[PDB]
Amino acid sequence: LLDQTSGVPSYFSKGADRLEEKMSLTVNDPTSATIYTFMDGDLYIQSTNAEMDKINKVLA
Amino acid sequence: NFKGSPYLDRFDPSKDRTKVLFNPDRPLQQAELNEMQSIDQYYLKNLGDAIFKDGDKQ
Amino acid sequence: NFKGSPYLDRFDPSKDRTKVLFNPDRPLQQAELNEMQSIDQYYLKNLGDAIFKDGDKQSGLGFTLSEDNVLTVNPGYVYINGKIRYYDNDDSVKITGVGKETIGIKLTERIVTPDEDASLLDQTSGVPSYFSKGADRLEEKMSLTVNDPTSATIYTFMDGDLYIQSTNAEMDKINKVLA
Amino acid sequence: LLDQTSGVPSYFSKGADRLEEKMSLTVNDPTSATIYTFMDGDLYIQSTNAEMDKINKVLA
Amino acid sequence: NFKGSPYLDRFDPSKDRTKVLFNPDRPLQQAELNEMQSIDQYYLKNLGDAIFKDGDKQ
Amino acid sequence: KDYLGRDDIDVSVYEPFTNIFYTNKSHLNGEDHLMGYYYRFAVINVSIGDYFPVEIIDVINEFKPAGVTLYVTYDGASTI
Amino acid sequence: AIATYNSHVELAKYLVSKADSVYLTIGKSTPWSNETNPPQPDENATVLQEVIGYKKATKVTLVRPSKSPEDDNKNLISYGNKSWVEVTPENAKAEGAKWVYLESSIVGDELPLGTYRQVGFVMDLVAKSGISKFNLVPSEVESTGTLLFFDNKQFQNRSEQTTAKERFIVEVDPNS
Amino acid sequence: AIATYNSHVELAKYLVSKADSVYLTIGKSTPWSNETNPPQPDENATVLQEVIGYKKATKVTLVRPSKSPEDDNKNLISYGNKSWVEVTPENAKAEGAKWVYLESSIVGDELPLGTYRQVGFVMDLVAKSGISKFNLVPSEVESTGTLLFFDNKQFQNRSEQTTAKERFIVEVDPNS
Repeated sequence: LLDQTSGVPSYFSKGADRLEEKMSLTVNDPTSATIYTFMDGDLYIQSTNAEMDKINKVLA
Repeated sequence: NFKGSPYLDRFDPSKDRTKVLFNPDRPLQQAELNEMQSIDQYYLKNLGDAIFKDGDKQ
Repeated sequence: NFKGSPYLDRFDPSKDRTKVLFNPDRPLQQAELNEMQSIDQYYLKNLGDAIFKDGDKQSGLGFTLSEDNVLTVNPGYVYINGKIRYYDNDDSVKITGVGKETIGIKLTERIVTPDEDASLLDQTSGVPSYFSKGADRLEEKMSLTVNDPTSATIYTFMDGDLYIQSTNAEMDKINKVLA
Repeated sequence: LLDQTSGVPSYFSKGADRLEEKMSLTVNDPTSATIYTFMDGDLYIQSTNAEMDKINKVLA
Repeated sequence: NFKGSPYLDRFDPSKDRTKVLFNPDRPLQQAELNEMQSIDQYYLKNLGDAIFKDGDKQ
Repeated sequence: KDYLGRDDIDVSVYEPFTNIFYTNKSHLNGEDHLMGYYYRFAVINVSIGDYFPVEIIDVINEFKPAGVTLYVTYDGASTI
Repeated sequence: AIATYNSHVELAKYLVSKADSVYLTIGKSTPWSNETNPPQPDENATVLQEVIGYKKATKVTLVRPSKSPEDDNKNLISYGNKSWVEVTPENAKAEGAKWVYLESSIVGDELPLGTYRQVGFVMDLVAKSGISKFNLVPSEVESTGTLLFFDNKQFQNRSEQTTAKERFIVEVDPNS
Repeated sequence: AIATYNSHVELAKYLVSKADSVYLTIGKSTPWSNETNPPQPDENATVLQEVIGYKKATKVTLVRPSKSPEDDNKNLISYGNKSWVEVTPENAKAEGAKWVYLESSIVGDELPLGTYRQVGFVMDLVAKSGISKFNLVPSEVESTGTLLFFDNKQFQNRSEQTTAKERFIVEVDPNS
């Protein structure tokens, strides 16, 4: 993140930080965004293509 | 929360402020820069939420 | 218009310029900063226009009508002028109660300066620019208007009876393909 | 693109550059985004309204 | 090639970095300014690609 | 100093173009300001630590170089 | 009982907290008795004579006298033939800052052009509804508030090319 | 470069506006070098020596010296063997009321029994969470706030029957 522009007064000087948002996998975490649901080790629902809830309501 | 001392991110959705208009012959505030991207990210989030839902596979 | 002296916004859609490429050891221009945010908002408006219509309700906005033809609208989301905005204003408007009447939302642009709102003054404690004036803010508030063709219609009434319902979110371009 | 406040060339006039993205029409370039297809000078497929590939995949 | 010498844009989608958090009393790198808009443009591109395909007429 | 009476008065010339906000070197919340009309080359602001007739402005017009805008700042803190 | 050193500091922190209501005011646009020897001021006088207008303070802060080396690379203020430095409200007692610096640049004709001889600082000034601007003529003011400090001077004059940078360093006790 | 006579009165109005947070405090519970001849109170000191505790202020008001015939026929205080009149905040500038009166009573053992040699008043005292009683020992205090005024005294004492009452009249600038 330090400035690596050659031949400037702010060379190697500290600057803006960065917000890093790393995604991680979890089981029965209510805060997480669900992607799959299993019953007794079996897949409960499939989705062959993209999911769009707001579109799905109108189509339903 | 970026509203605190080290960043002072002044964005707030309730204020309905959508553009940081800089003027000449003034000092440049880091808070203005933070708000400049915070507005765009918030409205992008709104556009996405209007269509998709969290956890929607694509 | 932001092309004028106080701001000198240099953005123009017809030039097809999509990125401001800053260079080192140069004097920074406020016009470049204004254009930097202008471009992204313009393309976000285009993406929104490709799907939604200015009178499309997404959620909420359930209206309440009293006996005296006074009308008020609950909070909710709506697409108006390139952005999905959260309506949260407590308007009262009164309709005539006869013939066709349309309820719409009008967006008014206003400039907020340090001169009006002191909080916009720099508050970074213990530095030379403390309490110094800086950038202004563009405030865009939403209000109800009746039988205003400039406003984006959200409801239509005939003799005070609701004309058309929409249980769920409205999407004009999607609805055309589905139709 | 020079400084508008001064309005004349100077040491301090130059500033940021711009990325220009002009669009041009092709015939059979595979890298370009196809918009129409023709067979012996005749239109192949029509689309009366907006095209949305992911949406249409869901609807199909 | 905006990673080159004149601009030095540090954006890369693999790093999962979404925001540039400016701090007071430090240099304002031009690379940070370029990355600030590159992040937003990349996510807008993702949002468009989730719905549209290249060459889709509107 | 030769139109006022004496040498011991504080008098300096400020050059605002030294505080033009450059992208790299200038601190973000520092002393530098964004380039414009006042923070501009061929501009000077002269701070004078004592009382003067307005006509001293004309004396500076006799000495300053052509093409440079002049402002004159009276500082109250000396006279007390 | 004695007044502690911190009392002056806290009463200074109070007048600094009022900053949003502080206005420079200028007046006495006709002559004194003797234009070369202004009268001593009157401590009971409630408002300036012949008031020209009111301008919002550009700055209100705590300060202390500067010392070396620990202030050698900081935002020093020249005043009173001495040297001074800024102190933030949340460091006041640790630094010992009991002096307040007060300033406002009246620029050009943003108040009526003409001579003046009286200068002072008010607080709790209020303008009429919708008058947002920092610069006010006396008819735009709804309440003039309280006059804290003021002084009498030999006459000045003004034009569109001039700026008057009136300022003070004080405490309500100016002489401890 | 003078202050107006109103300015001192405004600081006094500020001190009276703090009243709910104001506490009597008492200390120096062991001997001086001579109990009949105390040393000088140091204005740099942050808090009393050997703190006994704190009691809420029972009366805080603006006051002034009395004048005949009018004040002889109003609400009245006797202290210093002499006569004073109380003033309300919305009259302070008309009366010229630049003196603040502070008073509290410590009854029986509501603070620990012992001798004392320092008396003073604090503002902005905050008790630990859940405490609401008007009498506090140091271990019940989360923030001691600020000691504005105090004095050194010749040695004094308390017993279970007795009330120790202490009261001050003070002003913000004894030195114009």
